[PDB]
Amino acid sequence: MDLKVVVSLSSRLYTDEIAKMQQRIGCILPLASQNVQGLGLGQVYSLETVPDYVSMYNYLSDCTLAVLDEVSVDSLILTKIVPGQTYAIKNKYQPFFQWHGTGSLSVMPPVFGREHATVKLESNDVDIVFPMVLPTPIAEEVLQKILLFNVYSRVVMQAPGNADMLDVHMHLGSVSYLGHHYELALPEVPGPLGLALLDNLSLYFCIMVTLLPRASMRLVRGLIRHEHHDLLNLFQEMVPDEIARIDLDDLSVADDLSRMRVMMTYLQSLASLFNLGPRLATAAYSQETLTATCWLR
Amino acid sequence: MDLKVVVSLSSRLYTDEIAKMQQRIGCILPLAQNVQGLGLGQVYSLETVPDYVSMYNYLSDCTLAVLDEVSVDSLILTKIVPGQTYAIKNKYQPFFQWHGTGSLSVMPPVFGREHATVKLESNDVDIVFPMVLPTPIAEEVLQKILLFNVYSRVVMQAPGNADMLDVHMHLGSVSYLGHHYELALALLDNLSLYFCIMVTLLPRASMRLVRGLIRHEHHDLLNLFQEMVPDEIARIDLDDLSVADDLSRMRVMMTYLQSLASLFNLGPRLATAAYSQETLTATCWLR
Amino acid sequence: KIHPGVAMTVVRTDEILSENILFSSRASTSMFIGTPNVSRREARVDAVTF
Amino acid sequence: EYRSTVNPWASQLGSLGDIMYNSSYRQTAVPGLYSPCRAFFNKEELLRN
Repeated sequence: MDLKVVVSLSSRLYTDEIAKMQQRIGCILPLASQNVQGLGLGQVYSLETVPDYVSMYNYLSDCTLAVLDEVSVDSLILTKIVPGQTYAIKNKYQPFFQWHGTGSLSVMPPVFGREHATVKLESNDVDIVFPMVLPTPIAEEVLQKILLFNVYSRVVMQAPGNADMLDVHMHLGSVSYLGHHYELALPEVPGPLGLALLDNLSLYFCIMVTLLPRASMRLVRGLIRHEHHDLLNLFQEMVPDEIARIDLDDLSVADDLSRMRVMMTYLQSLASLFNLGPRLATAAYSQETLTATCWLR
Repeated sequence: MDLKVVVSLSSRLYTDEIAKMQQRIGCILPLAQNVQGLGLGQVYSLETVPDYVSMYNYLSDCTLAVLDEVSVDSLILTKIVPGQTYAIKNKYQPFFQWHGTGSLSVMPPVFGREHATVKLESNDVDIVFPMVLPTPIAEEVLQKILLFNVYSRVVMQAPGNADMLDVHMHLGSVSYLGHHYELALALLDNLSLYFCIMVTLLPRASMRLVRGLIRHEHHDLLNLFQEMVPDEIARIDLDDLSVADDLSRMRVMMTYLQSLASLFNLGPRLATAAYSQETLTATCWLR
Repeated sequence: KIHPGVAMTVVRTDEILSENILFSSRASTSMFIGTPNVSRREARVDAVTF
Repeated sequence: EYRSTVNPWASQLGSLGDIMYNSSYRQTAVPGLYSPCRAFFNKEELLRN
């Protein structure tokens, strides 16, 4: 099991960059397989294209990751992520995320600005942007928020009375966190592969909308007729037309089994579409030195 | 490498504690060492309600462990690496099956709280082992308990719609690989509620997403074929609602669909290779 | 107890727990027996398993 | 020894001062928070002594 994988450069890494590269030791970097381009995320996230956060997410999820351990001049070494090994990762990322509960860590592209996780390489004509590491639920809500903006920018633009384009830019806004709110970067056009992901998600959504369990409709109608639950607060004591008109029929035992069976297989397929990108299960994160020991989950 | 973990018990133990570790040596428990927080003993404390999503997110939070030995004060146990294979038995209060199932599940025991909770009067640690069961058994019993508690709460709202005999004829009898098993009976209530709000928010969210992605590919074979199928009764009532309430609906919808997708995925996913009937053991590795 | 127009032949299997005498001739097989290897598996601080 | 209780709304078995702080009626309580009268009204530690 080899880990010490050097990446040979071709020019002199000057001392203006050696300082900030030694500043970023213990972070995570994605691999190509070395050559000076394609080792990082600047090969797929350039300034020429829109920051789409899906094609670079595809490059993060397709190819493996690596810890940066030492940066010499003219060459730097990398340490791979093979499973079964406990890797120690420092939190060296400018939007800070405190790992109190020590959940499963999760890689992300720099959706909180290119400028915090970039490094300027003037040795060779290449720029390297670091992936963002953060726990799983914040990562999943970043995914859902960036796809919601990528599907809703077009339909807010599509209205002729676009009196509120800035409504979603604050409504989505920051990320949802208690101790501090962290604003992110929002692209106007979702690009090709983001739209392919929404296309597959729309495929799955319209297939599962062909089978709805009618039994929960009776329970939510009863909870409307009963006291207003705090989880029901999104309805504000209103029965919409759709839930009022999907309940003209009866409730039986025949449809429910096949409904919930195909809902089991399609929700497992949706988890497989949301098990997206490589994740790191975390045990024994020592806060006093900020090292989260992880094996490849 | 010794993957074994040592836990010192607080006080001295006695006879049926040895009998119940001999009963539960083969079965397994999660992890956080500290003798209070060994497994699910901080969720099954009765001063709070034993909930399913908190226990499930704890079980997915912490690792897993194989209990191996209990002396007068020690708790010899090993944990789970993804690397090498360990030996697993059933030793479970439902004694279900092992017929060559290549995919396993580890769920907290919905069949009985006290069926897997072992209690000591000298040591209040009330430790408990979540039920390991194969994946078709797992999905069949989770369906047949979720729809059962849905029907129970619906009868509690209005008993005139749903009955109990025709649902006990079908939704109480799991059947897998020739074997016909029987099971009947808060945590499933709230789990059902999350599904209840997800399946009632799925109509508006589904028509909004297919109305956003309906004419992206301006003449697609696949997009038109997924548009020809679904409900004509569904795709009418969207444009009436305000913006912020709509996006809050979609946001809560996406959070709980990701939660219920990861929850319908079977959590700790073990995998067996060769099961021996006469010893009641199989070899397993983490997957 | 009217005999119907068709005859039946019952078939039942009877599982029998038998005893089997096993024979072999002189010098049937050839056991190549090697010296066993010892591997300390558990390096426990109470008692060591080899 | 000339009276029974100084207050009767906490000293009897089903009093208000008991049902606020007994262990048998805090089965819906938040288990984390602290209450000083749990060292007085709790049935198990009053009977542990």
